[PDB]
Amino acid sequence: GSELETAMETLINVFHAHSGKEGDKYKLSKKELKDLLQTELSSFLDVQKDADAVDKIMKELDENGDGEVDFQEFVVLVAALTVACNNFFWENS
Amino acid sequence: GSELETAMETLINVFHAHSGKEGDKYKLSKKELKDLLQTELSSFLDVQKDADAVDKIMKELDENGDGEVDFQEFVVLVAALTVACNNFFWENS
Amino acid sequence: KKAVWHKLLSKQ
Amino acid sequence: KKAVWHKLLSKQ
Ligand SMILES: [Ca+2]
Ligand SMILES: [Ca+2]
Ligand SMILES: [Ca+2]
Ligand SMILES: [Ca+2]
Repeated sequence: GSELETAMETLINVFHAHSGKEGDKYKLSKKELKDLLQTELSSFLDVQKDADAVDKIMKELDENGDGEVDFQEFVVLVAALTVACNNFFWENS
Repeated sequence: GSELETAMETLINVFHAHSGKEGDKYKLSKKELKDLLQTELSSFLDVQKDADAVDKIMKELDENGDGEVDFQEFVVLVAALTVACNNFFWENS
Repeated sequence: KKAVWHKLLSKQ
Repeated sequence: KKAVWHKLLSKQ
């Protein structure tokens, strides 16, 4: 299929587009990170309604002590909750 | 944007489609893993021309000692080389 | 990482 | 992981 070819195109075009809305051309900040997820990955990744999730994940996801998140750190932890949460589905209701 | 919404759709539809071509409905094997990457992520992820890369990565990527790779293990290591290799680009020539 | 991972999924 | 990572990128 040609699905994966488009997958990479979607991830990076949106990554650098909003990541440089007010911060740096290609570096994320706590404020850029939470807006990018509430934008298209709604109900999948949470950050606005769960405040504990934002400070605990973002501050520790910058495991290097960078109040800014790199693209590599964002894809690993955010993609983990992406497929993991989907598996539980409503079946966990 | 609606790019990320499609991104997840592309990754999973192709993940489970070829992953169950000859192995199990949703588990990867060394043979399913190398065919899935040479299929659409050509020139991005390598496995066929680089034999050392297949046995060393696949056997150690199954860090749990499972000659089969789970979806979570495949997205983390394969996506690393995906954005990493792109950054070097031809500029490393 | 794994220890805190339980908190997010458990607390969610 | 990081130690072997250099081998793949170095050997590539
Ligand atoms: Ca920025
Ligand atoms: Ca960082
Ligand atoms: Ca299978
Ligand atoms: Ca495995």
